Amino acid sequence: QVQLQESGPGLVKPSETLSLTCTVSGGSISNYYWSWIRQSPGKGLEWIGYISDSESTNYNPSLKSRVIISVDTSKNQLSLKLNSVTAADSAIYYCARAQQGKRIYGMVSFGEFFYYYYMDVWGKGTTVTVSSASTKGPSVFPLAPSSGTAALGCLVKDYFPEPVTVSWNSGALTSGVHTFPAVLQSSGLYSLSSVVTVPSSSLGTQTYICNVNHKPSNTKVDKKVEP
Amino acid sequence: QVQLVQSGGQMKKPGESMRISCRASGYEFIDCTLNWIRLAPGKRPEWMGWLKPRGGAVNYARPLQGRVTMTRQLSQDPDDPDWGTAFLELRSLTVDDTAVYFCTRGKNCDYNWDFEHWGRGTPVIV
Amino acid sequence: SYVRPLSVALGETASISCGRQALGSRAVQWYQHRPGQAPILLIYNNQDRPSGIPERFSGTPDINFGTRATLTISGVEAGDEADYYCHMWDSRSGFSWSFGGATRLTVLGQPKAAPSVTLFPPSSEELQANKATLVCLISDFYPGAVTVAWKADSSPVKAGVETTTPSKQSNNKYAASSYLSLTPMQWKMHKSYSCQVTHEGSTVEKTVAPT
Amino acid sequence: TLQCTNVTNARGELKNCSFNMTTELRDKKQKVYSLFYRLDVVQINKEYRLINCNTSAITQACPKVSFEPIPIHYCAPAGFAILKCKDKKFNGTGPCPSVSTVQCTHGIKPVVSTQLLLNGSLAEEEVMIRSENITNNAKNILVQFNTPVQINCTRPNNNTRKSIRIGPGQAFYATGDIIGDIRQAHCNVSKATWNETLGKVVKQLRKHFGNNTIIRFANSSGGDLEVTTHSFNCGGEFFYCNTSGLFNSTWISNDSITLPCRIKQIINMWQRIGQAMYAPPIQGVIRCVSNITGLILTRDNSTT
Amino acid sequence: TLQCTNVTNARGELKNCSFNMTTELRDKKQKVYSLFYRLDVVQINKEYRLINCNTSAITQACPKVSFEPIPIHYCAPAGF
Ligand SMILES: *[C@@H]1O[C@H](CO)[C@@H](O[C@@H]2O[C@H](CO)[C@@H](O[C@@H]3O[C@H](CO[C@H]4O[C@H](CO[C@H]5O[C@H](CO)[C@@H](O)[C@H](O)[C@@H]5O[C@H]5O[C@H](CO)[C@@H](O)[C@H](O)[C@@H]5O)[C@@H](O)[C@H](O[C@H]5O[C@H](CO)[C@@H](O)[C@H](O)[C@@H]5O)[C@@H]4O)[C@@H](O)[C@H](O[C@H]4O[C@H](CO)[C@@H](O)[C@H](O)[C@@H]4O[C@H]4O[C@H](CO)[C@@H](O)[C@H](O)[C@@H]4O[C@H]4O[C@H](CO)[C@@H](O)[C@H](O)[C@@H]4O)[C@@H]3O)[C@H](O)[C@H]2NC(C)=O)[C@H](O)[C@H]1NC(C)=O
Ligand SMILES: *[C@@H]1O[C@H](CO)[C@@H](O[C@@H]2O[C@H](CO)[C@@H](O[C@@H]3O[C@H](CO[C@H]4O[C@H](CO)[C@@H](O)[C@H](O)[C@@H]4O)[C@@H](O)[C@H](O[C@H]4O[C@H](CO)[C@@H](O)[C@H](O)[C@@H]4O)[C@@H]3O)[C@H](O)[C@H]2NC(C)=O)[C@H](O)[C@H]1NC(C)=O
Ligand SMILES: *[C@@H]1O[C@H](CO)[C@@H](O[C@@H]2O[C@H](CO)[C@@H](O[C@@H]3O[C@H](CO[C@H]4O[C@H](CO)[C@@H](O)[C@H](O)[C@@H]4O)[C@@H](O)[C@H](O[C@H]4O[C@H](CO)[C@@H](O)[C@H](O)[C@@H]4O)[C@@H]3O)[C@H](O)[C@H]2NC(C)=O)[C@H](O)[C@H]1NC(C)=O
Ligand SMILES: *[C@@H]1O[C@H](CO)[C@@H](O[C@@H]2O[C@H](CO)[C@@H](O[C@@H]3O[C@H](CO[C@H]4O[C@H](CO)[C@@H](O)[C@H](O)[C@@H]4O)[C@@H](O)[C@H](O)[C@@H]3O)[C@H](O)[C@H]2NC(C)=O)[C@H](O)[C@H]1NC(C)=O
Ligand SMILES: *[C@@H]1O[C@H](CO)[C@@H](O[C@@H]2O[C@H](CO)[C@@H](O)[C@H](O)[C@H]2NC(C)=O)[C@H](O)[C@H]1NC(C)=O
Ligand SMILES: *[C@@H]1O[C@H](CO)[C@@H](O[C@@H]2O[C@H](CO)[C@@H](O)[C@H](O)[C@H]2NC(C)=O)[C@H](O)[C@H]1NC(C)=O
Ligand SMILES: *[C@@H]1O[C@H](CO)[C@@H](O[C@@H]2O[C@H](CO)[C@@H](O)[C@H](O)[C@H]2NC(C)=O)[C@H](O)[C@H]1NC(C)=O
Ligand SMILES: *[C@@H]1O[C@H](CO)[C@@H](O[C@@H]2O[C@H](CO)[C@@H](O)[C@H](O)[C@H]2NC(C)=O)[C@H](O)[C@H]1NC(C)=O
Ligand SMILES: *[C@@H]1O[C@H](CO)[C@@H](O[C@@H]2O[C@H](CO)[C@@H](O)[C@H](O)[C@H]2NC(C)=O)[C@H](O)[C@H]1NC(C)=O
Ligand SMILES: *[C@@H]1O[C@H](CO)[C@@H](O[C@@H]2O[C@H](CO)[C@@H](O)[C@H](O)[C@H]2NC(C)=O)[C@H](O)[C@H]1NC(C)=O
Ligand SMILES: *[C@@H]1O[C@H](CO)[C@@H](O[C@@H]2O[C@H](CO)[C@@H](O)[C@H](O)[C@H]2NC(C)=O)[C@H](O)[C@H]1NC(C)=O
Ligand SMILES: *[C@@H]1O[C@H](CO)[C@@H](O)[C@H](O)[C@H]1NC(C)=O
Ligand SMILES: *[C@@H]1O[C@H](CO)[C@@H](O)[C@H](O)[C@H]1NC(C)=O
Ligand SMILES: *[C@@H]1O[C@H](CO)[C@@H](O)[C@H](O)[C@H]1NC(C)=O
Ligand SMILES: *[C@@H]1O[C@H](CO)[C@@H](O)[C@H](O)[C@H]1NC(C)=O
Repeated sequence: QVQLQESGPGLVKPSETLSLTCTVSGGSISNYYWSWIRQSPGKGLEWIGYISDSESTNYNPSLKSRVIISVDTSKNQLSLKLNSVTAADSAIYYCARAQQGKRIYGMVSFGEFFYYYYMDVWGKGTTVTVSSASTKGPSVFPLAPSSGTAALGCLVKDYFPEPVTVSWNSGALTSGVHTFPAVLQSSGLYSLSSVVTVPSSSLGTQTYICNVNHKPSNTKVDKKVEP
Repeated sequence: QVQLVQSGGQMKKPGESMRISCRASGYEFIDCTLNWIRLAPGKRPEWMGWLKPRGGAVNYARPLQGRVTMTRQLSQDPDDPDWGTAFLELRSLTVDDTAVYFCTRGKNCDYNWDFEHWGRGTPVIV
Repeated sequence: SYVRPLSVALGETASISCGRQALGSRAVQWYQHRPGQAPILLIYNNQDRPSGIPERFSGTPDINFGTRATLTISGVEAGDEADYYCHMWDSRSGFSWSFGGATRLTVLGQPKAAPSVTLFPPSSEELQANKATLVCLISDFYPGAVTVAWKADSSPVKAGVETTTPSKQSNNKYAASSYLSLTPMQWKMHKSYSCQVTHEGSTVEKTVAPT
Repeated sequence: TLQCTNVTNARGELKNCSFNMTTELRDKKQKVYSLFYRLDVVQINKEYRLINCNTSAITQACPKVSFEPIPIHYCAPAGFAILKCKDKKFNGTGPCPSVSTVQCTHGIKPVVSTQLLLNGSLAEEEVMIRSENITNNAKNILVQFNTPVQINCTRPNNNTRKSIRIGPGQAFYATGDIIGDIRQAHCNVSKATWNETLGKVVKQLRKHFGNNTIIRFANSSGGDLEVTTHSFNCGGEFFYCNTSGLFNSTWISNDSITLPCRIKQIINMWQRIGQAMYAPPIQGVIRCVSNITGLILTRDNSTT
Repeated sequence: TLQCTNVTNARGELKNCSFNMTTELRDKKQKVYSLFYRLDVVQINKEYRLINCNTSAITQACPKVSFEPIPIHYCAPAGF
């Protein structure tokens, strides 16, 4: 079918161009409508704008003085460039395909219809935080167990900004994994703590390595875990 | 097209009072006399009293005198001027007053006691 | 956008009424939006659903004008807790740019679950890096509201502790971390450190010593 | 002085006007509002005013009298008589061969119509056309169908009527708001029935103009609103139906034609200059079913 | 709008109402007063108004016609 995936800087300084892109899968770009949506913490969903299968522009007047939704049909990629960003522009940006419906209530010739739009398939989301503070990489410190069933994990200390992705054995170990929500310390850096439940038989020895990725810092660090 | 519309049901307690309406439509309100009939299970249908909108002249039944009061309120706007609202008030309620109260009208305005038209009923539980 | 509360029981029926009633012929969209997650299209045309939505999600069609648009959830689950939006399109009002308000459905009467505290001592790499950190991991508790208290040997700490707000899990339970950043000398000069997690009724304790 | 806006939509036809209106007390005013079709108002220089103010007074129709045509029978007094004419191909003038007498005429329905005669009496046998002198172009030709063409009309908007006390017993009935959708008042005819009926009319038209000449149909050429459009009454409101879709066929040798109709409340009727009537709005959705039985044509220098 | 008081006494029945009334000139008013029995007036919320205003118009009886019942004879036409 059709699936999407966004990709953005994740951190843009105030009063700057918030560039973004979204590549769709298993579908043609020039025969569907596409909508951009952002959702801030504490605020409801906000409809950015939408582009047609004829590549027509129409933005929310709450934002139209700053948005420009482009699209390039050579691939399945369409962009989104908000500029003059402020602190209120921190939100998750979802890439959804709009589909055009024509609600007819009277005579079609007299123009007694109105057009409604519904998004059926959505993207996963890309977190974009705005702050004058620069980027910052993490630093993984392992957590060893201490002997039936035991638990082990990786401490992802001070990093900025959200988020980070945690894999175990590059993706093989996926049962019992439990990545925890981060904590914004008063110093301004998030701290995430992953943990995996493991049978006590494999403690000696089944090699366990946690994979930590933080895209705003171009880092990919790993570390072992052993008593 | 004679149609009598009453008010919703009410749950009262002994000592309180009630007020129910009966909006008629489809005939000259001041020409035909209206009545009020209560219907309790296991009892005879009791006639409370009739009211003539021409001046509001009323006649109460003896077992209800002093506790029953019937009024009217016909609209004074000649566009829909064919409708009145007969109100019924029963004070010092007892558990024996629990029934379904109807407002009736004769088949014609010459003879009043041939109740051809009935309201949907206003159940009261004391 | 502000949020409208709602409280239904597990297995009962819900009636999420739209907050912006229509003026003419309506074409309402319903979205299930879990916080910090991709929304789900429940109903796009007044009564029509997409492929992959249970029958227990029904939308009211406008055949006679007057019937307001409401979302009916029959046989609610614990996983049905999310936000719900009424995207109201009608012939009188113009272009429905904004989504609905916010109906945060909270299901009452879910199974009460006890937490699972797991306290780890500081890592040797960070102790070698001249810093210490205790990680009191809590998970699989309901309702999601816990109180964390740290004790140095036997005295309360309070200074230097950060705590997660109880986020929701996949199994509809809740989890939260609990960090205590110590100096590498303060962690060695003490005998034991405990993490008192008082969830709902009574507390659970996990202790860790420097040996 | 009316303060009007457009009723929220996207063509801005019927307006939403507010005004300082008198009350039951001669020293109190009130800021009430109402809906008026644009055909009833004109601007000053936004500010509007009722169309009839610089012309004549206006009397609101009593909402208890009926606009319905009732069969009226005309009778001659004693000593007089009415002469019928049972000739089924009798054109207007000449000597009727089969004559009978009646004390009263038949049920005459005084249906006020225009261009298209509505609810009239059909003709037996074949459709005849009249006009006193058919060759005089300035004489209205009366064509009388023999089969009825069904026409359906409606004002789809669900209207509301608001009573506004403007004095001791003076209650002006205004248009409150439109419940539900806002649509367009129109009329329907069967294109097949209208095609065969326009064929029946062009049939008898050759007996007066020639078996080879062309017969062309067009819409009105100008004048007032009451003449350029099909004007009549439907449920109690006066339509003005654009008949350009009915008269557009040059003849030589499932369907549904829809006419865009407007609505007026401030009419003078007949054509008198002196008094206009305000028709109080009809509550609910309007639709009426009528037959068009006649037609009033007007020809325009060789053989076409 | 009527501005009424009680007529000085001690039951306060007939009132003493004053009002801004029109004159012979369409641009001049006048503050005249009159007595009205309470059966003819109703309050607003002291301020009063004539009872018939929210119902119908009112015509003052000509003070030259007689309210006296005169013996009227009903007769049938010829042939009856
Ligand atoms: C005088 O002359 C006049 C001029 O001729 C004449 O005017 C006519 O007036 C009437 C009413 O006054 C008008 O009737 C309306 O018609 C509307 C349009 O209907 C057409 O389109 C729809 C939708 O078409 C899409 O979907 C179908 C499948 O559903 C596809 O097959 C189509 O290809 C199409 O999909 C493509 O096109 C879309 C563009 O719209 C694209 O977006 C899409 O991507 C695709 O590319 C069809 O369903 C209709 O088909 C019906 O009729 C055919 C005959 O051709 C029959 O086989 C069968 O009965 C079909 O059902 C038609 O083709 C209607 O929308 C409207 O009815 C709705 O609106 C009113 C008021 O708003 C509601 O009260 C009513 O209940 C209807 O609401 C239903 O539908 C909406 C929208 O779908 C829902 O939101 C709503 O919940 C409700 O759903 C319920 O009912 C459904 C069935 O109706 C059911 O499926 C649901 O599950 C639910 O129960 C109304 O009927 C007419 O258009 C005028 N004529 C013209 C030419 O404009 C007048 O009548 C004359 N007489 C007078 C004045 O007396
Ligand atoms: C023709 O034009 C007239 C105007 O002359 C229109 O009449 C007005 O219509 C508007 C709506 O379009 C009315 O405004 C609504 O008033 C409601 C009444 O509440 C008032 O009173 C309470 C006290 O009980 C106050 O607290 C409150 O502030 C109001 O003063 C409001 O409840 C409505 O609020 C809605 O809008 C707000 C803001 O968007 C929302 O937050 C609310 O949730 C709610 O949805 C609204 O303000 C106005 O009262 C009408 N005026 C009169 C005199 O009636 C006609 O509608 C128009 N007709 C047509 C056909 O176009
Ligand atoms: C219904 O209500 C109306 C009021 O709207 C009453 O009408 C008023 O009645 C009062 C008396 O109750 C009148 O007041 C009297 O006015 C007299 C006229 O003199 C005026 O003009 C001279 C100039 O020539 C001025 O110098 C003088 O000051 C006045 O302005 C006065 O002579 C009266 O004076 C009396 O009282 C004073 C004070 O108590 C005494 O010292 C005097 O000796 C004297 O006894 C008095 O002031 C008033 O004028 C009336 N108004 C109108 C518009 O007519 C109705 O009477 C009342 N009806 C009922 C049935 O209740
Ligand atoms: C041409 O002639 C037609 C028929 O002779 C006219 O149609 C009539 O139009 C009037 C008003 O537009 C209608 O009166 C309406 O009545 C309905 C209620 O009627 C329904 O209920 C009664 C039961 O009491 C039932 O007997 C009827 O059959 C209906 O089912 C209301 O909406 C209003 O009160 C309104 O007055 C007539 O009903 C209607 N007659 C028919 C046979 O359809 C048409 O108006 C004429 N055209 C012109 C231009 O004059
Ligand atoms: C109602 O809508 C119509 C149509 O948009 C408006 O007509 C416009 O009037 C202005 C006058 O200021 C003209 O400059 C425009 O050219 C008109 N537009 C069209 C499409 O004709 C009308 O003004 C609106 N009325 C109100 C009260 O808002
Ligand atoms: C419109 O159509 C026809 C005109 O012939 C009328 O319906 C017929 O009326 C005759 C005379 O009353 C009846 O004998 C037929 O049985 C009727 N046909 C049907 C199918 O009912 C109808 O009354 C006309 N309406 C008018 C003139 O208002
Ligand atoms: C037109 O609108 C009126 C109200 O503006 C509708 O009347 C309602 O009818 C229902 C019955 O289905 C009653 O329960 C309501 O009480 C009525 N409302 C009022 C205010 O009287 C009417 O149904 C509408 N009709 C159409 C065809 O839209
Ligand atoms: C005008 O309206 C009438 C009534 O709605 C239509 O007559 C109906 O026609 C359909 C289709 O043949 C029949 O199924 C119905 O039984 C008819 N109604 C009645 C009451 O007999 C008529 O077709 C319409 N004509 C036009 C030109 O719109
Ligand atoms: C009646 O309808 C016709 C078309 O059905 C209208 O004709 C328009 O006339 C104007 C010039 O007056 C042209 O510019 C348009 O192109 C015509 N429209 C069409 C579709 O041909 C006519 O205007 C209508 N009558 C009124 C009074 O508006
Ligand atoms: C006229 O006199 C009567 C009787 O004293 C007044 O009636 C009183 O009205 C007030 C209203 O403010 C009530 O609180 C009192 O209880 C009433 N008294 C009685 C005995 O009923 C009336 O207000 C007086 N009117 C004027 C204009 O002064
Ligand atoms: C005109 O106003 C009078 C005010 O007295 C209304 O009469 C009273 O109305 C209330 C409730 O509407 C009743 O409780 C009183 O019993 C009525 N009193 C009298 C003496 O009738 C009257 O209904 C209003 N008329 C209109 C048409 O609104
Ligand atoms: C009514 O009169 C007042 C007088 O101040 C004026 O301001 C207002 O605009 C008037 N209302 C209308 C609708 O013109
Ligand atoms: C009507 O018929 C007579 C004779 O049958 C004829 O003289 C007269 O011209 C006809 N009327 C018209 C308008 O042609
Ligand atoms: C008549 O038709 C012509 C041509 O379509 C159009 O320009 C004109 O506006 C029409 N007039 C009327 C009154 O419909
Ligand atoms: C007459 O009008 C004036 C206007 O200033 C007002 O002060 C006075 O109270 C009015 N008179 C009455 C009796 O209401």
